[PDB]
Amino acid sequence: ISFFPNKPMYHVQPHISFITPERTMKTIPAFSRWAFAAVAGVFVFAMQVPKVKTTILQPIAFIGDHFKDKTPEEDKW
Amino acid sequence: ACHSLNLIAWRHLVGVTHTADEAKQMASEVEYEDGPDDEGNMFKRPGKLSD
Repeated sequence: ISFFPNKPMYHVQPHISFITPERTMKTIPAFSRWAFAAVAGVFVFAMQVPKVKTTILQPIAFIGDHFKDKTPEEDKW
Repeated sequence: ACHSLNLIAWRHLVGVTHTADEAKQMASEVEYEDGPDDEGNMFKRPGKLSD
């Protein structure tokens, strides 16, 4: 009934090879941080695409001033 | 009258030495050829802002 009869405080747990639940519970913050870093990098590399500027960047206050078009009435033909 | 500058368009001047309305009005004076029409033929048209 028990893996170690002399010490019942030892239970085996479901696993595949070493993907036991405790290891994943320890791992989760690393995945969260890596995903956040990847998202930040992707956002950094696409901060000048016109669609991104006109959808996300400008509605943000304070910083929204910088990411505009300042050309007066003298503009595209 | 004698030299030619056939690499500077009218739209190259808006924002540098003229505005859009001034450039358009200045370019409307000159005349250009504008391709075939209906039964062939070669007609003339007033200038535009991309010539």
